[PDB]
Amino acid sequence: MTTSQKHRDFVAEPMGEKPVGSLAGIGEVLGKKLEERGFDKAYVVLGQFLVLKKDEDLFREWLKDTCGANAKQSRDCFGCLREWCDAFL
Amino acid sequence: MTTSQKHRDFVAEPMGEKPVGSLAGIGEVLGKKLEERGFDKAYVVLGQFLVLKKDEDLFREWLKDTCGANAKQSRDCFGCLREWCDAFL
Repeated sequence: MTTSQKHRDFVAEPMGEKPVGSLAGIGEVLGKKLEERGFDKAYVVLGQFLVLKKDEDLFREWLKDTCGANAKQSRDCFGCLREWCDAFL
Repeated sequence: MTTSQKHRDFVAEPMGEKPVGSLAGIGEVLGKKLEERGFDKAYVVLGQFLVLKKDEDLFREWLKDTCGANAKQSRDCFGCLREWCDAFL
């Protein structure tokens, strides 16, 4: 899963108030759509993952249906948000 | 804010998969209503707080409108969930 250094950097130190586009799998174009949806910060998006009880099918359908992310980009957000939770939750 | 030892214990160690009724301010009766609302775990409720951008007025209206918590019990959840985030987020 050739994730960018952001995936390891994200699960290597707190998220603080970093921008949504900072989450692995979310690019600048996708971060803009979530931002227009009321998610101007990554911690708001991690909240959605927690609300879905880590349901991978509900999360991927939610992200894809919410912005159009591909099956591939959603996998990076699932493991990226989920691994952060494993070290942090 | 005479919060029970649960408030300090909650922000003193990870939350893990502890039951919703474990959050400070949420009693067994209130934990049952959130549970019927799809929040069988505390980490699902913390997610709601993250989705509301810590908006105290939206959070208190949501918890009160969702279960009927009093202005008093919602204050314990706000500072309790918010302080956990300060140490864990």
